[PDB]
Amino acid sequence: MIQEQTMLNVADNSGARRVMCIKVLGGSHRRYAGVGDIIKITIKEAIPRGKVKKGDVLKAVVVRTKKGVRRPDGSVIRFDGNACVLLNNNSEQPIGTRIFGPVTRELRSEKFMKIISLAPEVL
Amino acid sequence: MIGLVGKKVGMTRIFTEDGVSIPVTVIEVEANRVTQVKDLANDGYRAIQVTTGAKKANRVTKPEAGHFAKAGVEAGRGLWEFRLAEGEEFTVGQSISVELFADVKKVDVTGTSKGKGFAGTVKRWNFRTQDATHGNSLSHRVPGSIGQNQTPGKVFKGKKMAGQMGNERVTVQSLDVVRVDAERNLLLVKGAVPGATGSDLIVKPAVKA
Amino acid sequence: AVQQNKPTRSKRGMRRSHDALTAVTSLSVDKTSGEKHLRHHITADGYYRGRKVIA
Amino acid sequence: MRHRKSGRQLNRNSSHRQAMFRNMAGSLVRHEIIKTTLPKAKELRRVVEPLITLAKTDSVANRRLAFARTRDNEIVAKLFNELGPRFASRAGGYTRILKCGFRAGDNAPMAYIELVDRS
Amino acid sequence: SNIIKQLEQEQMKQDVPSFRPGDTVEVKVWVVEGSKKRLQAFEGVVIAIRNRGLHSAFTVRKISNGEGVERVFQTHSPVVDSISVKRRGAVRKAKLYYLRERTGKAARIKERLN
RNA sequence: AGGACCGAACCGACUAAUGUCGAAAAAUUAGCGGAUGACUUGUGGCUGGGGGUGAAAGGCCAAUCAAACCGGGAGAUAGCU
RNA sequence: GUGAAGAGGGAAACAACCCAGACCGCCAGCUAAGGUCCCAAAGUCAUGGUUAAGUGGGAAACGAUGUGGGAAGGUCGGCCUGCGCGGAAGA
RNA sequence: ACACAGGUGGUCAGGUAGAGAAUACCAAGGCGCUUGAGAGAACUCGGGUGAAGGAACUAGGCAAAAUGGUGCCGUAACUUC
RNA sequence: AAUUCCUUGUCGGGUAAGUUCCGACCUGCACGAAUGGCGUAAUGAUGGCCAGGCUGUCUCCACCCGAGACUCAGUGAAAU
RNA sequence: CGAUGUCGGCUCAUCACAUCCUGGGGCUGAAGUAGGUCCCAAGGGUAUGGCUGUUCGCCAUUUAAAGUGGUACGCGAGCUGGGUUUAGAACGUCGUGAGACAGUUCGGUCCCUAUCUGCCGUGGGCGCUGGAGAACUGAGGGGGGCUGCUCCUAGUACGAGAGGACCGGAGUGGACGCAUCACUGGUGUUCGGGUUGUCAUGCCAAUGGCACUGCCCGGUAGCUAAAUGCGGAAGAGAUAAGUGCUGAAAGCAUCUAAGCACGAAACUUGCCCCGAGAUGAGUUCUCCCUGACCCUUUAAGGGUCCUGAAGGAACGUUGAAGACGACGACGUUGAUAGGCCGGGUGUGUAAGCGCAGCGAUGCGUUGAGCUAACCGGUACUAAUGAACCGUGAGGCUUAACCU
Ligand SMILES: [Mg+2]
Ligand SMILES: [Mg+2]
Ligand SMILES: [Mg+2]
Ligand SMILES: [Mg+2]
Ligand SMILES: [Mg+2]
Repeated sequence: MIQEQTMLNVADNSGARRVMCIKVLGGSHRRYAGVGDIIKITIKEAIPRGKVKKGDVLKAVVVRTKKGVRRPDGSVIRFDGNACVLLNNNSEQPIGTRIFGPVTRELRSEKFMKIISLAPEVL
Repeated sequence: MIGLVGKKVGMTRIFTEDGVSIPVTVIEVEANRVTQVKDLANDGYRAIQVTTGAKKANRVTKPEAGHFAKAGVEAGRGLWEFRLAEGEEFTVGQSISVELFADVKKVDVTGTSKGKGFAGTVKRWNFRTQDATHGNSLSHRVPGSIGQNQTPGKVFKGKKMAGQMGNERVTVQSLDVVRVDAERNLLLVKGAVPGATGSDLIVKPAVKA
Repeated sequence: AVQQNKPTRSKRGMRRSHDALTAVTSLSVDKTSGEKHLRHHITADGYYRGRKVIA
Repeated sequence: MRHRKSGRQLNRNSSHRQAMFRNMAGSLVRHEIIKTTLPKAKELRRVVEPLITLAKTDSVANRRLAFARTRDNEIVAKLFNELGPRFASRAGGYTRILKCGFRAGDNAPMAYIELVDRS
Repeated sequence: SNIIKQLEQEQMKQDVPSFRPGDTVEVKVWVVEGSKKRLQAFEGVVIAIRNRGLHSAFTVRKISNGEGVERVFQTHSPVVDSISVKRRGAVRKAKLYYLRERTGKAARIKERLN
């Protein structure tokens, strides 16, 4: 559950440190974004020698959420913080080349298979 | 086809082998006894009337007793009527088990929803509440404007206002049938059906095929 | 928030028509004391269903 | 929506309601019969029958529970001495509601609530 | 209403160990993809337990590499395969929700003996 | 030592809600400023209406003030209703 | 000229439009404007034509003709005309 | 104007915790506020709690929420020091 | 600019986006030296803007606790 | 002008179509894809933010779009009071001045308990032609009729290349609506525990009162969403724009004047709900009522005694029904409520005793004690009567059917 004006953490090595979801994509009047949802973000904090600079407007995918996911058996997987992996603005591909912390299994798709292969733990 | 009358026992879930928790609704469907079969030659339309459950002689009245005696069955809770299609035939006194749902896949359930009493506009019609601060005075959950100036000069019919909510006949359509059983008189329907625990439900095959 | 014309004695009479009392008919008598009392209520002398229950 | 909720609040907050029921239970155990408003009686039933249920058994812990729930040494003494072994043969239901009439002050339905053994 | 009781009794599993809140547990669960079935382990600290017969569940919290993950499990669900208890916690509270903000070695739990 | 600081009594009244045929013809509640001083208060006295007084707003002068209240001229006058 | 200061009948309703100036009464007759299938009083009257659009019963530039009538030129092309058609969308 | 949630000068003022006449519970002392009984709808008033987000609401962080004590360490630009 | 109509002037900063704000330019409709000009530490229930924590302010409301509303007994207004 | 009291915003809408998207077509400087224009079509949908009081506007980011208008530039006896347009004050300009402004700035009281119409709900009286208990038919009325993306067809037709279809099928989303708590949660001042200060129960221990539930920690049932299921349809009839077949007037041609066939989220059905006050008051099943006297204007008359049934109503216990009514369950031939027993759930190892520790505390009894609204039993308590209402076969003509 990530809405507009929500501060997220970065789970990759693109350079960003804190991002803010400015727009949830996927439809009109859409209000929330679970895991595996493209969101439009802006970069609040960044490291100096990074691939992305502070104040850019890119896309990202939610990979960790305090709200969690719903497995079909009725079991949830909640995380301690809201994390995301940045994406390129038009090619939807991850900018970083590493992934930090665990991710979920909802990312096993043709777009995020690189991320879920790069992640250190898929639970 | 025809439907059946059941009692909502409650809700539970069923675990499948592939790890899916299917929320179901237990509907106790006892054998419905047919009391009167109406046809076009005497009623202008063809249908059957069924009854389910059991009452007591002290609790049944004399007209109901005479009706059940003419039918030739035992007194049940109430009387429900199902429209017949063309071709299907039924006899008075025939007991209808829950074998009718052995081949159906989706059913519609009908029952009186829970009674919410006198509900407000926010509860009933999902109106958006006004401001709780910023000077707002005594208008935190009021409906606001209900019309226009002197040109209409009235309130149109069907205006969404506060009033009685729930406690009415509600039909839920195209519910997947999970498990049918005759020895326990059960009907496990995926999802939620209207009513409280122990309410009378009318389960018919889904019309929206 | 106030009337523009005065209502009549007729409208007053109708509104007062729906506001009327009703006479209690369920007046039982005690099997032993023999005095009138409401159903499911003890008598003036403390009897109820033919049993002195209140001193 | 009061859906399957129990208990009457009787236009009182929780503290006043609990204290009034404590005083009324003490008074009922003391005098074995009182007269009160009919809903007050129907709630005093639920308050004071578990007290006699605790009085049927006998233990230091149960005496302390009854003293916590009544705050009256004389009442707990009577409850464990007279009313305790008296209802040893009853399976609950120790009280009797007898609707008297209507109070002259505010026209409220009054009722005598008494113990079933007071003979 | 014994019907739902009977259905729950016929669906419940009789292979559940007795674990208290605070114990360190490890849940072996089934992860499926197509036809390949793997057995993944999730070993953490039980912070909550809800007992509802068939609908019973338990919340286990494991501090992963960078974050702290919490996962609830339906006790009678076929997605789980086995429950093992490694350590036994000596807490005296039913819901160990303060472990979310403990976030350190002050989140350690003393052992208990028998 | 301080027209010093925080904060009760005391004095005042910055914000919001309630109240608006009010509990109150100016309040209540929650917060608020001063609180040894150009402070506050009790008793008595003086300044009287084109006058008083005013750390000055045309503010206050008995719930009334770009001229108090009462009585009189007076049945002012009204091409207005 | 009417209303103002004039009621009555007509134009559905409509001071100022049309007919007509109320002294009073009558369960009598004749008319004006306007009308005579029913609402709703009186012609489903008579004779000779037109319209096919509900035109009548909201309108123009222009367009095509759909038909009716008349006078002309070598069966056929032009002229004037009556009723029509489209243009014609609002809470 | 009321048997009015307002105003009204001075004296005495105890126990425990507390810096304290604040505050919380008590002593002496005095009260339960002159309409009540049930019901436990909308809505209003005064409060409590709240998943994920945290000003995206709004004219405006209005209102609420938040911080709040004692002792020790440490504490920037600027400055009339 | 508490002063600027044009004007949301132009440039830089802040924000994903800033008619407000901050620093400058002077093209000052229509600043200016005791009707004081320019700075200025401290102070302000003063005006404008930004950041952190915080939250039902909102996303989008949910439940609960008391007082009315509602019903029964008594008393019993008002503007119009 | 003996008052129609506001520019904007919020909540709430409603209509029109000069149509923003979705839908159907015509022409193309329409290879396809994508477009340009025009016609039909109002069923639905038709953003969140930064700036400003702004409507408007500029900018950031999505989808199918972020439509144009009317409704006192809709909406203040519904809310805010930012601007404008009171009284204070200041700047620039103007005038000697009081003061004023093609201006700017800071601050600045928004009343009304709903009589009538209207609307949302819910009742009482009567009617419906003997009375009563049920189940329905359906004249009529109301609600959703939103849609993205991906995949297969298919890298197919088309196309110099690059790109890339129509028709059809399947899967998965956003918004909206309906229902329910099985899951995840929230609340749960009626459940359990911790803890501060204080007062009391004589005291220790143990409890209780107050301090916002004193502050917290969890949390049953109900209620609820963020949670979970379902819906938007398919089909049929008649069509709009449009496409036609046959076809004369007019020996040809012509979609039309005769006749026939297709043709849209539009209309009527189909889906869901209300619904016989549908005074046009409908249909079906069943139950109950089968006495004697008088009189007068020969009345569809009243009265006398006896009967007053089927059923309803009142009263009591009550409910996942509820403002009150109403609705449902039960009333001893009973599980309706309370209690009790057993269980479940929650909190979490009660009190007492013993041991260790001279001394805070720990340890065993012990997953103990306590447990509301939940589940299953149990008449222990409370639901006392044919007591009240409601009756004695139900009007005239005709039409068939037996005298
Ligand atoms: Mg029965
Ligand atoms: Mg500047
Ligand atoms: Mg009254
Ligand atoms: Mg007037
Ligand atoms: Mg203003």
